[PDB]
Amino acid sequence: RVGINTDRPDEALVVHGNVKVMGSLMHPADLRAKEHVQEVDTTEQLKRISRMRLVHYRYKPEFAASAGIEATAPETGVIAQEVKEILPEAVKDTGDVVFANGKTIENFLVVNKERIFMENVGAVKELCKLTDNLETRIDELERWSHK
Amino acid sequence: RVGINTDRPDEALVVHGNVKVMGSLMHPADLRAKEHVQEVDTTEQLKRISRMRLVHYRYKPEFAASAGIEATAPETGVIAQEVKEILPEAVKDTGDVVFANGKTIENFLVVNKERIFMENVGAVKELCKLTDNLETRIDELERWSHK
Amino acid sequence: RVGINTDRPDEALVVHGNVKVMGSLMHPADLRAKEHVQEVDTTEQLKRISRMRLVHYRYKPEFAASAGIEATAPETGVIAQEVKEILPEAVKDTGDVVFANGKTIENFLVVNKERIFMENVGAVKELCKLTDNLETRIDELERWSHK
Repeated sequence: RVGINTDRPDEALVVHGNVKVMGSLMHPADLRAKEHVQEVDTTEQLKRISRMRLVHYRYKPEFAASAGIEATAPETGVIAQEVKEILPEAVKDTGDVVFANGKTIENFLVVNKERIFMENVGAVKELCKLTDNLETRIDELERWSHK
Repeated sequence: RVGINTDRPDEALVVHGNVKVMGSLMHPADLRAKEHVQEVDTTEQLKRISRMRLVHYRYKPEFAASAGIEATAPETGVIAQEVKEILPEAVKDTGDVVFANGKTIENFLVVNKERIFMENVGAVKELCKLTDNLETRIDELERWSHK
Repeated sequence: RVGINTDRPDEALVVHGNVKVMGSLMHPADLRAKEHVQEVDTTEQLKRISRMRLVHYRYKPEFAASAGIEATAPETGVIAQEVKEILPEAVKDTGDVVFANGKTIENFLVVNKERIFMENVGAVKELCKLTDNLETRIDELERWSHK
């Protein structure tokens, strides 16, 4: 609908380049606009995080040219095809994407990174419960070792 | 000030829809624009993370219509009213919000998710110190068990 | 190239203020646009996270005025000069920045916070492996204590 450095904007705003924000990024999290509010399983959140594969990579020059970014800057993230098998809520199909040389990539996948970070919050909550359980099992051994 | 798919933009940029970014999101973190720099308490950061409640939810169709998003896509996040009692720095009141049916929601709350993720970084730093303390208490038991 | 509340936009989009997004932020993580895909060392990711320094701070009024943000709102983040020594992939030099009083700050540093959060994901994966190793060493002590 509104594209910066680009034509064919599927989403409300598409930025072919970097975004520099002085303030913060806000999202509507008010309860009064929600429904089907169910509790998450933090144990399942830690499992999906531990299966995820983080990679160092760089963008192909043919893609970086048509996307307004640099191919020489190192990147660190995830593979959308691998995350889709683990957390498909964080992956979307955005149709075709044409590179700078004319190569058309059909069914190009994008990733909602904030969804992964939210999953990481629940993973920390699970780690907090596991370490607290380990400290209890450690405390029984220490009290048993001084008797 | 500048709104996409929307009127009444309270903030510098309001996007009623999704944002697709090819590059990265940058923030001004230079020291020379900061003051009142105080150390954080990672122990307090882990406590606020462990109290937070992650929920699976979906947006009401009346809200999703007036916000340029879909009601059928599953979501995972936080309740702004619940985070405000835990981390009020991450919650802001944005005034009134009118749904697609005319229902006016006064004192609508938004959430800065990056503030929660930053809090999660300090929670990991606290978990790193707790597990290192547990390994020391484990190491004393193992060396005591071989004597 | 496109600036909101600002002149001199170095990047594709610069927002002097806050950004309110109804939907999600998406990034191109498709494998077919990647190269030099190497595995990350989660042990190195936990080390860089544990060295990082989180601070509470507020923006100087002279900077907040020229950036479209408030100086009275509390902030929590990182020092770009300190992160650059730890994770230089997350820091960029954006040239000169002039405050509201005329003070020119040369070599102003910005931070990609999502790069830090991605690093935090690998830190959780390392904590998951350490706690699992501690539970094994605890389990040997418990089975040895009942013989």
